[PDB]
Amino acid sequence: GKKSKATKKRLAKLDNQNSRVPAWVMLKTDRRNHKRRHWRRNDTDE
Amino acid sequence: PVYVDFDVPADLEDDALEALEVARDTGAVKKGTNETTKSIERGSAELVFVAEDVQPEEIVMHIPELADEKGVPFIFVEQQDDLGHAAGLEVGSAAAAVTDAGEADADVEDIADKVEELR
Amino acid sequence: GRRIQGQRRGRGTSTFRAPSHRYKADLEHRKVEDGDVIAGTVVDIEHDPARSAPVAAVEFEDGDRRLILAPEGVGVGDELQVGVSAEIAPGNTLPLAEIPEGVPVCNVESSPGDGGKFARASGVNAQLLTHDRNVAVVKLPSGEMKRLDPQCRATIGVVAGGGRTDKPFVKAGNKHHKMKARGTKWPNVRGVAMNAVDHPFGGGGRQHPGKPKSISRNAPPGRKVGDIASKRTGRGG
Amino acid sequence: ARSAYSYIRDAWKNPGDGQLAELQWQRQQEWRNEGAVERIERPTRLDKARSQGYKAKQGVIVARVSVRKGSARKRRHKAGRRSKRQGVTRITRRKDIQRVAEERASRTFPNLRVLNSYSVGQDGRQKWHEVILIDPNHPAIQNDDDLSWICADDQADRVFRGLTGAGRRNRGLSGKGKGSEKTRPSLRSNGGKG
RNA sequence: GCUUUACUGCAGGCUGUCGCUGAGGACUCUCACUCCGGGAGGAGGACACCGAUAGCCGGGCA
RNA sequence: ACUCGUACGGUCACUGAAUCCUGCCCAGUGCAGGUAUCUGAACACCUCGUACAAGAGGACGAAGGACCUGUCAACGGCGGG
RNA sequence: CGCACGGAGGCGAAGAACCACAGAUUUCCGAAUGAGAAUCUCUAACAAUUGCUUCGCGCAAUGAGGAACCCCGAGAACUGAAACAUCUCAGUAUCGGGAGGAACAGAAAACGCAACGUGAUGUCGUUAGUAACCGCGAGUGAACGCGAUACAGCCCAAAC
Ligand SMILES: [Cl-]
Ligand SMILES: [Cl-]
Ligand SMILES: [Cl-]
Ligand SMILES: [K+]
Ligand SMILES: [Mg+2]
Ligand SMILES: [Mg+2]
Ligand SMILES: [Mg+2]
Ligand SMILES: [Mg+2]
Ligand SMILES: [Mg+2]
Ligand SMILES: [Mg+2]
Ligand SMILES: [Mg+2]
Ligand SMILES: [Mg+2]
Ligand SMILES: [Mg+2]
Ligand SMILES: [Mg+2]
Ligand SMILES: [Mg+2]
Ligand SMILES: [Mg+2]
Ligand SMILES: [Mg+2]
Ligand SMILES: [Mg+2]
Ligand SMILES: [Mg+2]
Ligand SMILES: [Mg+2]
Ligand SMILES: [Mg+2]
Ligand SMILES: [Mg+2]
Ligand SMILES: [Mg+2]
Ligand code: NA
Ligand code: NA
Ligand code: NA
Ligand code: NA
Ligand code: NA
Ligand code: NA
Ligand code: NA
Ligand code: NA
Ligand code: NA
Ligand code: NA
Ligand code: NA
Ligand SMILES: [Sr+2]
Ligand SMILES: [Sr+2]
Ligand SMILES: [Sr+2]
Ligand SMILES: [Sr+2]
Ligand SMILES: [Sr+2]
Ligand SMILES: [Sr+2]
Ligand SMILES: [Sr+2]
Ligand SMILES: [Sr+2]
Ligand SMILES: [Sr+2]
Repeated sequence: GKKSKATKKRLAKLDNQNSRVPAWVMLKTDRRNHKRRHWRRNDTDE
Repeated sequence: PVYVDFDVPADLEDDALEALEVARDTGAVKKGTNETTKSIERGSAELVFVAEDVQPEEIVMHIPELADEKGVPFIFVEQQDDLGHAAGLEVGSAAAAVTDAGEADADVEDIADKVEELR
Repeated sequence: GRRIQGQRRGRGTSTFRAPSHRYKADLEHRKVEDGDVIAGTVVDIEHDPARSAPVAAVEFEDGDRRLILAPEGVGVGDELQVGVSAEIAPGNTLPLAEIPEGVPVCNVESSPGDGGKFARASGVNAQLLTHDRNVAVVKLPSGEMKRLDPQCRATIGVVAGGGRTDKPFVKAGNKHHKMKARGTKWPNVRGVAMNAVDHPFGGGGRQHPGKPKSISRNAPPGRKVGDIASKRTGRGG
Repeated sequence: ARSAYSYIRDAWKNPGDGQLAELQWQRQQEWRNEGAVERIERPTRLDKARSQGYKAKQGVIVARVSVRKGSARKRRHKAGRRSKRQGVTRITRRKDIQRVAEERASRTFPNLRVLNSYSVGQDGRQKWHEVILIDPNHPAIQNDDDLSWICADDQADRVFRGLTGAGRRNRGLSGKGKGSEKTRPSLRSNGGKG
């Protein structure tokens, strides 16, 4: 499949949203990424 | 067209519009269909003018039959804007009436006679 | 029930439509003002996918390349004239008034100047019989005496491709190919072989129609099937 | 004395008699070849137009609208309906042809507001109505002490809400007493029983 | 769901009548209206179409 | 839509290659044609009625029906004595 | 120095943080309006429909949104009737169009406790399950008046 520029920006964003909650937020809140999406297990849009 | 039963020659019309221009500057004239109709009814009309290009034909439709039962003579003008200019207006007029002529009484009398002969 | 096949037809879907995009030309007569000085040379003889009969490619004096309905015997190089005082040769188009009685004619017009309606199929012809100042009686291929206007144009001679109906199709595949070029859904499943829901003749334990086949003219679409307003049926009597 | 207007009025009392009979036979031939909504410079019935609110001013528009004759153009039920609700032919709409005309006119002119309308005849298959429309944005109207009421925000799309005289008459609002129990103040307030 | 000479109705077809619609129980005409023609013009014509109503048929459909 | 189509067409049905053939029946039902006569709605028209209206009756009478004819490769039938 | 209690660092007496009002900025798609397009792209843009008009997009209008309410149109069936067709469910559900901060209505061709009477319109209480409707079955169902709320009356067309 051939992706467009906008489709690429969205996929790019979804990949960034897939990073873990930083180590410092755990210490600041004194103690979970609920939007964890896998390439196989989960499904994106379009 | 529906109210027109006779075609008035260009020469007779030229005479008629010339007589109307001197009728305002000496005597008195009525401008507009409402003021023409009231003159025929009040009897104070000597010669009534009516345009041929009136759309809708309803506005002026009554003048030929009303003048016949009131003895008032009438004449047809081809264009609307020419009758307005002749009555002394920037706009046009569907109908004009001569309420007592002035220094044109001899001309108006002959125009009324030229039309009666044309039926 | 469900709408019958004849009702699905009128909706004009892909299945019931003719492959118009694959059709060559709408064979109409040339529009001349008056006179006769319009003649052309036959450049090519082509196959028309629409009627299975051949069609002639002609180039006129004024440089107009248009396809025309081909009569029998017309070939490449031949000259055909179109107009009022045209030569009474096979393949020329001139009004019914100018064409002599007892001469086979094709591509006859209904209303003068329409381009031809009658006698256009393979090998058929209309026969011109009686003349008047008002009417020209033309006997159409069905054997019907059609009273026409003398100003209606017509091409002289029978239509080409005659005797097509003489040789059988032999196999279903040949019918398949012919039908894929026309505006017809093929094959035909008998109503008597369908379910009650699908056709008035459907249903039962054995295949037979429900009521008699001869239906009234006033019957609604969905019920008008079988023998439509038959004056009689059968061969005998 | 009689006005010139009173003669146009008296002529339209019988549109099948006299000079008007010939005028309609001629005009309708041109009208049948015109559109659905045709803007016209001057009204065919001056008396009626002026009576309804028309002024020969800027921002006062008149348009002739032709709508088809007869009952409802209704589709037959494609689902189960009891005998009562199985009708197609004898059903008529609850809005008169005059109102369908006024609406078609106001849609052709999305900036203008319907003032009124009047009948200008019919042939065997269609009816003609001329609609007086007003420009609420033109200062020639915003300063008119007779027509400035139509410039108010609450008069926006007035024909579609039945605020026209033809609207109010069709809504059964004519009578102030007996027979108007289910019509006033609105059909909707009375549970749609008007 | 399906059938029919089940009950009741609804589309649809045929037919009369009224409107469009005009001039001079049979007839002529042309100007509305329809169609053909690029146009000139031609065919048809107060009929047909359309709106309305009436009678008949009407498991096609509810 | 059929249709860039026009009866050697294409619509609607039945039977189901070739070969030998395909009898008899039109009373019922269906379709179609005809019809002196009978029957056949509304509008208009005439009578009564009502200062008008409701309403009652008459006159004329379309399709349809009655009646007659055609038709079974139309539904179907081809027995008892 | 947000939610958010970390680390590093920073800002604040030049009065920061914070709050109120006002203003600046305010990408792209979006009624989406130069044209096209799954939020991008291609070569000056009120696209489209209108009014006015210097007849030039010059000046303007419309479009779409909003919890429900409001107004104008389209309009079921399950159900009830112990079946069911009129009736009922119900002018309900749902659909089309449209306005406002509220809508609609509204100054009598009214009422008709018939009078020597009332006096624009909504709404509330009542009149009343009354009158009226109805396979006169099941069911359906007002109004005038009265007591309140609040009150407010005017403009054209034509005559001249
Ligand atoms: Cl074939
Ligand atoms: Cl409006
Ligand atoms: Cl009172
Ligand atoms: K029901
Ligand atoms: Mg990564
Ligand atoms: Mg052709
Ligand atoms: Mg064959
Ligand atoms: Mg095919
Ligand atoms: Mg088969
Ligand atoms: Mg089967
Ligand atoms: Mg069936
Ligand atoms: Mg079999
Ligand atoms: Mg069989
Ligand atoms: Mg039910
Ligand atoms: Mg309310
Ligand atoms: Mg045409
Ligand atoms: Mg059934
Ligand atoms: Mg078999
Ligand atoms: Mg764009
Ligand atoms: Mg029940
Ligand atoms: Mg009961
Ligand atoms: Mg009720
Ligand atoms: Mg009351
Ligand atoms: Na996946
Ligand atoms: Na508008
Ligand atoms: Na009602
Ligand atoms: Na079932
Ligand atoms: Na028989
Ligand atoms: Na902002
Ligand atoms: Na704009
Ligand atoms: Na402009
Ligand atoms: Na029950
Ligand atoms: Na049941
Ligand atoms: Na009932
Ligand atoms: Sr998977
Ligand atoms: Sr002018
Ligand atoms: Sr053509
Ligand atoms: Sr043709
Ligand atoms: Sr069967
Ligand atoms: Sr036989
Ligand atoms: Sr608006
Ligand atoms: Sr028979
Ligand atoms: Sr008061």
